[PDB]
Amino acid sequence: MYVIVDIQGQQMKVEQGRRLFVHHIKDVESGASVEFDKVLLVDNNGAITVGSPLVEGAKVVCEVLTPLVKGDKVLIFHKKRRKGYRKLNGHRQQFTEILVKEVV
Amino acid sequence: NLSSLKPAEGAVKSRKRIGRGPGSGLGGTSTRGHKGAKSRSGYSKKIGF
Amino acid sequence: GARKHNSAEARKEALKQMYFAKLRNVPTSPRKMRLVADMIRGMEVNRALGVLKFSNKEASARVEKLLRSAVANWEEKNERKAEEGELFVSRICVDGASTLKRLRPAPQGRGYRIRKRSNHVTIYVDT
Amino acid sequence: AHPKRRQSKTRTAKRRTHDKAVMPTLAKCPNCGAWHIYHTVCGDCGYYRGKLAIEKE
Amino acid sequence: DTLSFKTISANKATVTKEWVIVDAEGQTLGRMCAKVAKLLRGKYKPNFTPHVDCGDNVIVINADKIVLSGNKWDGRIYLRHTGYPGGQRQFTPRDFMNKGPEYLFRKVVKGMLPKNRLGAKIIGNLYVYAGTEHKHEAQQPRQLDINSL
Amino acid sequence: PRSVNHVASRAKRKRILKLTRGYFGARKNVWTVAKNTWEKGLTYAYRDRKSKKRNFRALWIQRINAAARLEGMSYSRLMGALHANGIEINRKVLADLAMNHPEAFRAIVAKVK
RNA sequence: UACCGUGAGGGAAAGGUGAAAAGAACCUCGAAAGAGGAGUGCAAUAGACCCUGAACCCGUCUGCCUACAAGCGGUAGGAGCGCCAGGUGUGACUGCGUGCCUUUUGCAUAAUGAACCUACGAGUUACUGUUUGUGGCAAGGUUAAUUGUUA
RNA sequence: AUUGACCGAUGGAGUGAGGGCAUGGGUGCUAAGGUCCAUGUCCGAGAGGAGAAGAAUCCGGACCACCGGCUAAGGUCCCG
RNA sequence: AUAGUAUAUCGGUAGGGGAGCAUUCCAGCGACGUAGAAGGGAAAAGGGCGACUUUUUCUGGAGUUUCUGGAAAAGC
Ligand SMILES: [K+]
Ligand SMILES: [K+]
Ligand SMILES: [K+]
Ligand SMILES: [K+]
Ligand SMILES: [Mg+2]
Ligand SMILES: [Mg+2]
Ligand SMILES: [Mg+2]
Ligand SMILES: [Mg+2]
Ligand SMILES: [Mg+2]
Ligand SMILES: [Mg+2]
Ligand SMILES: [Mg+2]
Ligand SMILES: [Mg+2]
Ligand SMILES: [Mg+2]
Ligand SMILES: [Mg+2]
Ligand SMILES: [Mg+2]
Ligand SMILES: [Mg+2]
Ligand SMILES: [Mg+2]
Ligand SMILES: [Mg+2]
Ligand SMILES: [Mg+2]
Ligand SMILES: [Mg+2]
Ligand SMILES: [Mg+2]
Ligand SMILES: [Mg+2]
Ligand SMILES: [Mg+2]
Ligand SMILES: [Mg+2]
Ligand SMILES: [Mg+2]
Ligand SMILES: [Mg+2]
Ligand SMILES: [Mg+2]
Ligand SMILES: [Mg+2]
Ligand SMILES: [Mg+2]
Ligand SMILES: [Mg+2]
Ligand SMILES: [Mg+2]
Ligand SMILES: [Mg+2]
Ligand SMILES: [Mg+2]
Ligand SMILES: [Mg+2]
Ligand SMILES: [Mg+2]
Ligand code: NA
Ligand code: NA
Ligand code: NA
Ligand SMILES: [Zn+2]
Repeated sequence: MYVIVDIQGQQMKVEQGRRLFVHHIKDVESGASVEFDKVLLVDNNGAITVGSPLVEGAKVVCEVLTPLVKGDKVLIFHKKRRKGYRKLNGHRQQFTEILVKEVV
Repeated sequence: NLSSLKPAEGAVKSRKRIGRGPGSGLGGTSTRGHKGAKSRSGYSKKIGF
Repeated sequence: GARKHNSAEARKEALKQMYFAKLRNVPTSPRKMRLVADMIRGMEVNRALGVLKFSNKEASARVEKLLRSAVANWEEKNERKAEEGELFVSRICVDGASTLKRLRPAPQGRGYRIRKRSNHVTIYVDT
Repeated sequence: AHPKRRQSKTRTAKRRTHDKAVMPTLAKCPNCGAWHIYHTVCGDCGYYRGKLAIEKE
Repeated sequence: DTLSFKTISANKATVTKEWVIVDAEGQTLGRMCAKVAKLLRGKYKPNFTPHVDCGDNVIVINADKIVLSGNKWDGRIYLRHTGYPGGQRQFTPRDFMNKGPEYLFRKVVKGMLPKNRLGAKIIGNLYVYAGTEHKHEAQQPRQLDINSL
Repeated sequence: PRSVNHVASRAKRKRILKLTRGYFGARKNVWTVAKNTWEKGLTYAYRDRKSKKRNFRALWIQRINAAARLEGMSYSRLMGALHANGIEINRKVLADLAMNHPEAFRAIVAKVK
């Protein structure tokens, strides 16, 4: 089976043992568990359950792997030609690595 | 104790340095505006004028 | 402290398997010399000697005598006279050497610079 | 009259596509076995077309 | 650090590329060509990828019976230039029909296609015939009612 | 004392010239040409990060349009039926379902049709 | 000093082998220039223009791409192929995109400016005021020239 | 009612070549991408979207990231 | 920025204000180096953000440097 669930404002396909990268979760340590009860569609080999608001009974439980994973560095450049204005900053996005255990 | 000297907070300050690039906010025209008498080297105010 | 001695020992052991000859500071322009190097690149040595001997370019006579040296270096490092049809030019390159600057007068008192260029030539041979 | 711009490396090298040294037209001498230019007298032996032409001392 | 859920692009080894035969027996020229262009582009494929050739090869038959409305056959002026001074020339849709259907359809379908290298390739996937007779039975062309599009 | 930052001044140039590898001609290695080209490229990237979200939503909608039309429904009517029924599946998920799992997409259509 | 000027006069560039010359006997190819060896030496890719040895600029080789294709040359996507377990080189095809500086009401501007690289290059110091951040002493605060002791 | 937007003292400035549009006018020919004033506004010093491509017309004020969603002006045959 | 995490705010030329990095040398407490310093080539990784920093390996063959404070021939 696979499911679509809204984890941290993002809808993802989830299967048992996937190691998904999601937006950074605050106040977690490696090995902690997290629940996600926002299943929109369930597709277990032939029969589809479409959630109107939600599937209402489906959820996924994940084991946190890495509390803090940093995305690649992106250079943010602003410039207005012939005016002298110029600035350059660096950005890294923050993620959390989770391993899906059960698709209950 | 010559290895750990410290002055009082807010007692020393760095000096202004102009004409050294855009990021400082003091480069290019170096706080002088664009043209006219006041922008030139050697301008001084005529006190009574 | 023996580091540069150990770096240099490996450099010398590899040179025993490389057969080559060099021409340094030839007083002619590198671009014209390159025209000759493209002609004999990757060509059997016996055929290249005749090609260089009857070439209409003046740079060929210098190169012909350097190929003869490269073959002789091969036989010294291999301990036998080379066969016929055996060796060939496996590598050749021309590099610009140091320039001699001169003056040539021009009208109305002006003077221009003349460059008298030089080049280096290196040839490798292989069986 | 004047170049508006310097030529790039690519443009200069593209023009030089047709700058080639001409190879000699060589033949082997049936007498000497040496290379000589076709339709000329062999400078080594002096022969030409099977006959002696320049008896060299 | 990376993207887990990602959108997949079709490539040369994953596209469908079917053969279809359509019928121009009584269709308006520009309205039928607007649909043929969608077919060649792959706008009807759920795996549509804009940088790859994913559409269907199209065969048009009975193209000599296309219909143009109004006073368009000898009222619509085309313009072109030879490149010589005083070199502008005029021609009409009927002037193309004399050459053949494949010379009017190709011009009309072109101009409804992307103006790039990919569009130049996919116009070659169109084959236009006057009569009902063609030779592609080795490709097993499928039948499609253009009115169903 | 006399202060000249030879090594530091030259290191700033060398770091940027690693970023201009792969450019055409003098734009890859000549300092004032290359730095000009690199700075212009950074302005494109800020604008193109935004346009990425526009281009990918347009591609999701096009694929959804083709899949819906194979089931007798246009994109505008299918979307109107989903929003009427409270279904909150986003366009990225639906397009993926349209392309790679056509049987699940057909169940969403059969729920609102 | 060289060099320039009739003359008064003007006026450069140019440091570094190695601890020690031990500064390369002798052989090979060459008419000999040059090299390949040998030998000295910690090191000769320290070989005389010799410590280190960057850029612009110039070659050879290897990998990928390129002869139906049209614009500031990148940027965001994206197959295939080649190397070393998901990193790296390349980039078929697609979207968007008229350099930079200065001066201007306003510049892709056919307004100014630069061949390129390396190096050089432009708000500094003294004194006298004034405002302010931080301190000492406080109805008082502070010495100037100079003098004594020591060194 | 109002994120506080006003004033005094005192340290530091820049500016004193403006421009388009709408409205009320003078001048001009009820000409000018003209010129001179007044009231707003925008460009100047402002990116994004529509208008094929346009400094100031229409929508809209960019802290950074996102392969999420709703809309504005304007649109929904194809290029799009 | 205000209140002590909450509310607001964060497009910018002339121009005003705040906080930092690198460079040369000095004082102090201390470290590193022929078992390989500085410099030069390559690669990898870091930083509320950045000016920049760190590590590995090749070359190189003798000097170099952390922190706190101080002074400028202090950045194209
Ligand atoms: K070198
Ligand atoms: K081609
Ligand atoms: K001019
Ligand atoms: K030093
Ligand atoms: Mg400013
Ligand atoms: Mg400037
Ligand atoms: Mg100026
Ligand atoms: Mg002025
Ligand atoms: Mg002024
Ligand atoms: Mg003066
Ligand atoms: Mg010469
Ligand atoms: Mg000759
Ligand atoms: Mg004369
Ligand atoms: Mg030529
Ligand atoms: Mg060395
Ligand atoms: Mg040296
Ligand atoms: Mg063609
Ligand atoms: Mg003007
Ligand atoms: Mg101005
Ligand atoms: Mg413009
Ligand atoms: Mg031009
Ligand atoms: Mg001027
Ligand atoms: Mg010029
Ligand atoms: Mg110009
Ligand atoms: Mg320049
Ligand atoms: Mg210059
Ligand atoms: Mg005035
Ligand atoms: Mg005025
Ligand atoms: Mg006017
Ligand atoms: Mg008027
Ligand atoms: Mg005027
Ligand atoms: Mg404004
Ligand atoms: Mg804002
Ligand atoms: Mg701001
Ligand atoms: Mg300086
Ligand atoms: Na300025
Ligand atoms: Na080493
Ligand atoms: Na410099
Ligand atoms: Zn003969």
